[PDB]
Amino acid sequence: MNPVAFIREKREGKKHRREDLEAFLLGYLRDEVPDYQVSAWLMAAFLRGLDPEETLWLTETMARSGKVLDLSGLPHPVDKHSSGGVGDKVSLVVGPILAASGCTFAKMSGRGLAHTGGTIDKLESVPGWRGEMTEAEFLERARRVGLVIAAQSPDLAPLDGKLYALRDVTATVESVPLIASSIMSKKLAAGARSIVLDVKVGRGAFMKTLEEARLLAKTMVAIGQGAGRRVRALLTSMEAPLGRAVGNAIEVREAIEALKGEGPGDLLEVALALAEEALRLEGLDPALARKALEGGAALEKFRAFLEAQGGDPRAVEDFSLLPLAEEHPLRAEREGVVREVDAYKVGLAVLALGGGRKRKGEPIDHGVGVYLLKKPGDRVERGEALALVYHRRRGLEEALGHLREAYALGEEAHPAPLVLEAI
Amino acid sequence: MNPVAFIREKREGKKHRREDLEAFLLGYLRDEVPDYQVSAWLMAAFLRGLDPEETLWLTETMARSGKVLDLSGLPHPVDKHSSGGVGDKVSLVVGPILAASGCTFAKMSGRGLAHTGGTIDKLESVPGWRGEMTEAEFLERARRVGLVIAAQSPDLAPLDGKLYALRDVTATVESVPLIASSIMSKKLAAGARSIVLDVKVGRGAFMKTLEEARLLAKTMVAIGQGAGRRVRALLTSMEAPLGRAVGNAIEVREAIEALKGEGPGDLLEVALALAEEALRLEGLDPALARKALEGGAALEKFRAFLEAQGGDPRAVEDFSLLPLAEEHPLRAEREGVVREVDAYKVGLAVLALGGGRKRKGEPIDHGVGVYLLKKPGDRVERGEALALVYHRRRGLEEALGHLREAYALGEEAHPAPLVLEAI
Ligand SMILES: [Cl-]
Ligand SMILES: [Cl-]
Repeated sequence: MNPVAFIREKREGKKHRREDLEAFLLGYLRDEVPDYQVSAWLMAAFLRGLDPEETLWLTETMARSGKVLDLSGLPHPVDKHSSGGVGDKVSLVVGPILAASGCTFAKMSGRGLAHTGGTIDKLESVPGWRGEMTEAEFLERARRVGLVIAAQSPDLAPLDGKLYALRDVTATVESVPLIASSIMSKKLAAGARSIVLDVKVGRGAFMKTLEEARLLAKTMVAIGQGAGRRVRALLTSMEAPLGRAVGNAIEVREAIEALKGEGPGDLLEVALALAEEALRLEGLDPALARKALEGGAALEKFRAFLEAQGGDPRAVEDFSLLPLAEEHPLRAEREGVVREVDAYKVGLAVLALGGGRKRKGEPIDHGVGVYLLKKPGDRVERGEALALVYHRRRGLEEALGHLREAYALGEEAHPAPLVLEAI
Repeated sequence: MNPVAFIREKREGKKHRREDLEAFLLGYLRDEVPDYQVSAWLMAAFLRGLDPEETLWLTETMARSGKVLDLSGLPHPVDKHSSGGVGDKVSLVVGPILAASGCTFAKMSGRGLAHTGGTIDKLESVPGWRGEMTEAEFLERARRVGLVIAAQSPDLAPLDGKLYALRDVTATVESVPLIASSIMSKKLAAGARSIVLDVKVGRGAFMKTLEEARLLAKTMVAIGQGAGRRVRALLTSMEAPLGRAVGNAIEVREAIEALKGEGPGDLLEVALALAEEALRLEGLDPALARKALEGGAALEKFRAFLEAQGGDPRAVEDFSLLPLAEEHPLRAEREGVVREVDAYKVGLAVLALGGGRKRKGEPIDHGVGVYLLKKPGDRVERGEALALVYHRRRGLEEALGHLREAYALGEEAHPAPLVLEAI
């Protein structure tokens, strides 16, 4: 089928033939089809929609466009992915918990950009740690350690990376079928059997309304099922970042404290909820999660994982190896109760401090960040420290501006449930 | 606003602010906005729509993107535009009639492609006649002769040409607002005060194609009203080509005969209908049209116009200057009454003979063509000549095939009026 004919077919709201859909998209992959014809098709797909079958075919075509992992020889291979949000540290706790529960948590993580963080960036805060490894080393550590986090995530479903870049500059990102297929294409390529998705719910950017989140969750589950995978989505709120640390080295510190049984309650609650869903998908006793965490087995897995990838295992016991910058107190200029801490704005603050990157490929300062002392529900008096800002005397004024804007105080606080529902 | 936000705005079905629409498009004309962003917007506009003001602003933006002809000092500047159909010779008669009725008929015409013909191609059959001329020559001839037909140049409404080329490869052509704004942008740039539209229905089921033609006419009239121009549309039928000649030299011969008062009745009726509408729009007496024709003033005007643009005016009296190729009669292999002569198939016949071009820019043969002896309503006896074919021993077999298919005979016929309605 001719490209113009393919675009027209969708423009008229017709359903594509999988044969034509694959030909069109792969033509784009090989640069045989111009970006302007693909963007026209994306807009038509966005507006006229893609049905469950079309959505599945799109997912599979993208999943097979690059590197594909086969974890069939490994025990209970699971994965976790976040939909929305600004890239939190929950995986640094969920991974260890699942690996210590008899599962194989071998995945590829990405890097942050602007206001969003990335697990790979956080882990590079650990001296010696490396996300680069060969296919053989990845499978070897998956088998021996049970927990592996590799970089080069983009090598998975390159067609998705290409299509996403186009969607991002043509206003065709926010479409449920396109979001669902994008996320699932990378999960199908990564090879895990059971996948748990954390979908952030709320009113604002990087958040989906309840209606949208439920539709997205239902769609990703259907795609997974259609491909023989087991999928479960957990919808959670985001009235503030999970935990108190936002940044890189500071977040690794917090994840370690959590694994030691000294972490923030909200982070622990969500991490266990996600781990428990993964276990249920694999037919494992969900009770194993809390057991692995409170017993220290999870911390043990995290330590072995760091060591296996070059990281200095000493960092687990001595935070001197995960240094932070200069500390500056952010003081409240009002009386009241914290009702919200805009995660987006906290991310903008971290970015201003140099803890984020403005351009892909640029390095970042792993020692800067924010530590939230007051979270929703907390009462704060004027002059009291809301947060601690770790800076390198760079963009501190802008950072403080964003952090102040992030905080929303009032007379009363009715913090919403952290975990809304599972789908 | 940024390009992505502009696209998103239309994607959401919102109405653009004039300044933003101008900025986005002018940015595209200057290659500051990528084609893939413009095609994404084109698809959004196609599916979500453009309201009357947006359609007007789009038209105005494209109209002033290049040169804008000033005819304000010339008496009653008018023009006729043909939408749909296969590019007939009505202008060869309407122009001379109006120029001889006190109006100025100064316009830009185009060339044919495939099964369609073009006025510039037809007139070039007159030895010496050319449509290329400077703006100064255009205005001088418009003032002195009153009738001037120039070859279209990228100088006028260049944004339209750029947008059309993109729409043609992104399945975004078939949208009334986009088609109407395209046609009207060129008319606004050309400067006529009153514009008569000859609208023929597209290909397909009559109820749908008529619906579209009616919407297109209404839309172009609305743009005209909003732009301060007088517009009137006449929707014409096409049960057969207008007149008997189809080609180039052969069509000029017929136009001349029509101007001498010996042409086919149908051609004359439609030409006078269009000329009369233009006269009415200009507040002039419609009766002047028939007077210019029957008195011979239109013929003298056509002759002066041919001479003014380099042609040998003697062509009007000596057709040896408009030579035809080898004649071959197409005889009926059946009897009955002609019900239709598919103009598209007749066009394919002329194309096969070399009277049309397969690709933009290729030369054509001015001497080949078809002369229809039987029209809708005419009785045909077996062996009787349906039409005469002028060929240069190339594509004759194929041409005769298209022509036989073009002819639809039956037991009876009831030809519809030549002009279906006015808008
Ligand atoms: Cl978007
Ligand atoms: Cl189209």
